[PDB]
Amino acid sequence: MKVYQTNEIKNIALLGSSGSGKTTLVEAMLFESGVIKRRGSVAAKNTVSDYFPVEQEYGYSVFSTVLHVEWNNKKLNIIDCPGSDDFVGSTVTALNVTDTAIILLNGQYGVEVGTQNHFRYTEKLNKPVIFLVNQLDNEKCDYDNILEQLKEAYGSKVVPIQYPIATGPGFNALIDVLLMKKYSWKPEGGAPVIEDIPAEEMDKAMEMHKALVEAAAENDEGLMEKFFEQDSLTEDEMREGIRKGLIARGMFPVFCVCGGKDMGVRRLMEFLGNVVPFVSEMPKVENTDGKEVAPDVNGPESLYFFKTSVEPHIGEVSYFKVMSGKVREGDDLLNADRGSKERIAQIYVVAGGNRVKVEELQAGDIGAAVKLKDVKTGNTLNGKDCDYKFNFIKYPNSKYSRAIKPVNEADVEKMMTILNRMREEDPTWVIEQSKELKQTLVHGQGEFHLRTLKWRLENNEKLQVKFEEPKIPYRETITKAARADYRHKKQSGGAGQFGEVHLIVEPYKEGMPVPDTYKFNGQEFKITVRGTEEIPLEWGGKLVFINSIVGGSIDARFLPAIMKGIMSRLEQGPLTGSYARDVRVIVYDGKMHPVDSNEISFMLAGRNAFSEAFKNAGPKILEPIYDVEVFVPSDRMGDVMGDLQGRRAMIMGMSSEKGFEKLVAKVPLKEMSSYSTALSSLTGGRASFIMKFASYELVPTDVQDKLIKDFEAKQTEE
Ligand SMILES: Nc1nc2c(ncn2[C@@H]2O[C@H](COP(=O)(O)OP(=O)(O)OP(=O)(O)O)[C@@H](O)[C@H]2O)c(=O)[nH]1
Ligand SMILES: [Mg+2]
Repeated sequence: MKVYQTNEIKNIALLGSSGSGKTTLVEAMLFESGVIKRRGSVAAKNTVSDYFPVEQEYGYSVFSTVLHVEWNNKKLNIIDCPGSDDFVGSTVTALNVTDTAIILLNGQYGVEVGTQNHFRYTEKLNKPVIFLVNQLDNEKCDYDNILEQLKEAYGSKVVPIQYPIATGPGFNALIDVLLMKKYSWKPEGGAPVIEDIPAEEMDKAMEMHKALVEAAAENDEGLMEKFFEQDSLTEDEMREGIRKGLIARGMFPVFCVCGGKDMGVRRLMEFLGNVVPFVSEMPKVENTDGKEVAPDVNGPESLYFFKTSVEPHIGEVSYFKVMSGKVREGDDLLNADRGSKERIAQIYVVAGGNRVKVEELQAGDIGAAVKLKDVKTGNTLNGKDCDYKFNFIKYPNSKYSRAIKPVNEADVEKMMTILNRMREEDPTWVIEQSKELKQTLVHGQGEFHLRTLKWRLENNEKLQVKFEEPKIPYRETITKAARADYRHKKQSGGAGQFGEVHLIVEPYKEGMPVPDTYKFNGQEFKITVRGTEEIPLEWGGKLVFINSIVGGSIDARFLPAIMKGIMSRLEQGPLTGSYARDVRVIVYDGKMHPVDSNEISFMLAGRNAFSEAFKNAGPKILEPIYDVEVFVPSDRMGDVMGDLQGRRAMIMGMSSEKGFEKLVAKVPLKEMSSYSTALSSLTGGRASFIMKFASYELVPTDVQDKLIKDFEAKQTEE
């Protein structure tokens, strides 16, 4: 439909805890915009915002939705996040793409922990925040109570903008303070009455109006003659002052609304359209190369694609935000990655579900295209002159993982296909195929996240899968040096296959001086360094073959045979464990036969000698250790330290700040297969953690003995 200038386009992302009456409020905006006819109810599951089958099946939103609402010369790009704790990826994508964040407060519950999580996310992403109160129709609500709760929760920089009078089911009016008005509605709701406030609330109205204008002046001093001295500049420049304060997060406004009764949603529309940071008036995004990318109509034609909703019967719709320039139907756009020079077609502006075709899209706006071929999530499409490969969006580390497998080992290709399709659906569904582990790894954000994926596989497509606990990457090694001796000769086949290998194994460190004397078994030996070569391992670790050939006792021409034997024994551990690392090998004695010396003899000799050397040496198992950064309030510091102590953890350091204390610990992955669920249960979901690999380390005797016993228990079947 009608094209809008970038100066009249705003991007808004709603944020709030579950059970906050937000998605409904979205239907309130859709109904009052006139784009839809009736105002549906989430109970009836007829809401336009909820169309994914799981989204109405669960009774709450699962994916973030994008939609447009039109008003007087202003159109708002409303993005409704799922609002749950385990759908962080949609929220962070919305924050990265949007311009401003909105927080909705439930009057019944007041400030909730999900509100804290969303506030932390937007603080990390540095976006403006406006507070809002929902559910004023519930008796279990007190505007003063939530006001003081938020006063004592965050800084004094915040300030309310409206003063509701009635409460609970009897709510039929409220007072606007920014514009100095009182609003009332019919019991049906929808038509505000701009009748002025009575003199009863005149005193408090003036008090909080003076407080608000003083706060706005402190946000930015406009130097106008009466601005901070006498009174505010009515309301016209108050919007600009509020926006400027929101630029630096110097003030967070507070609003109230009733979703069911539609109390003053028009007031919200007017306020949001009036005051909000502009698309250009915000800290501009950089590119991968670090060159500034200022959104402008006169700029080149580049597009970035983030959302790839694949809801059935509506097509593989792919949204996108216009980074710079414009876009027209029929244009040919280059693809930054796996470039194919995609030729575009009829574009559509979608209000969620139903979409409306549009002719031209300006920079800094969200559009949607269909029937694409080589466009995936995170891929960006650009013109010929504008080489951009935008990768400015970062997602939180996968806090949970599980191994997937269908009920029948006959649809592996279907697993790959649909799992990839879901990957694009939300990049958080990190899919990985560990070739060494022979398992397909799925990384999510929690138990409920994987439950959601399981439902989408089972019901949306009628596909059967199971979840199994992922395998653990174990690496073996040695600690005690030992002497390995072997002699080989086989006349049963062809040549004599003569072989004689004598070698010593030793754990390798970064700077050992490799001493030349080793008194083992009442026998000392002398080692002479002639050729030093280090061969690294692709699975990590290093191997060294400092030779000790006695003045040419064994020809170096056969050394690759010993090396091939060594790695052929090495790639399989003598016990359970994929490989071994940090092993220093010294070979001293050997014999050479003019006709019976051959490479296969040294193959077998090295293999068996190294196997029996590991048998003689002390085998040890190394468990991967992942650093954990728990961000938890002090009320559960004892519980978390006790749980970690029960999780064979090593305390590193406790950080102190505000009310949440950061924790550092070295923790084995073996007991972290379900750590996120336990942490969420203990802290009520009030804490998060970050995982990252550090260094393999040793394990106690009991766990390795159990692992070995299970290894032969499994092997006994074959
Ligand atoms: N009593 C009452 N309840 C409301 C009102 N508005 C919303 N709700 C409640 O809000 C619930 C739906 O929550 P949503 O609006 O979808 O917000 P959410 O918690 O983030 O859920 P999703 O966005 O769908 O994930 C409904 O079951 C209603 O009970 C209202 O005006 N009055
Ligand atoms: Mg909602």
